[PDB]
Amino acid sequence: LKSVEALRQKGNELFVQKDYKEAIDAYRDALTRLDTLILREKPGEPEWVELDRKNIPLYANMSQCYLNIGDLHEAEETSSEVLKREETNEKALFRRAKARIAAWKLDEAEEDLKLLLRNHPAAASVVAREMKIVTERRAEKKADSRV
Repeated sequence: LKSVEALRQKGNELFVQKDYKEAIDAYRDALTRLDTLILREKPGEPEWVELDRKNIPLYANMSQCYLNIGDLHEAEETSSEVLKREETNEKALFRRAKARIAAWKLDEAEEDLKLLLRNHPAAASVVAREMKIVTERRAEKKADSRV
């Protein structure tokens, strides 16, 4: 349980040095231990939840690492894990949008940014900026097919 905190902390160290591959392997290992600790608890009970909340920082940190590296599927997947637990999480929605956008999943990047803006009104300008990328990318893709 403090073996996991330690590895979170190690991942966080690697992250701030732009050494993202290893950040992931550290976070992925914190995830593995934390799982074994969850499998022991009675499922769904309050003790389960509080052990399970600890996944959130780990998947959040990791999704950015994945983003930072070009792993769009995983970036999206790990961000989705935050979103499973915190539906309107600002950072998770943003990151998933960024993943989706880069992935050409444009309807869906738009859903996220709308949801972002709906729950986080001060995300305005950041949302404006990415909706701009979406909305023109939809112009490229759909003049690329009327060629």
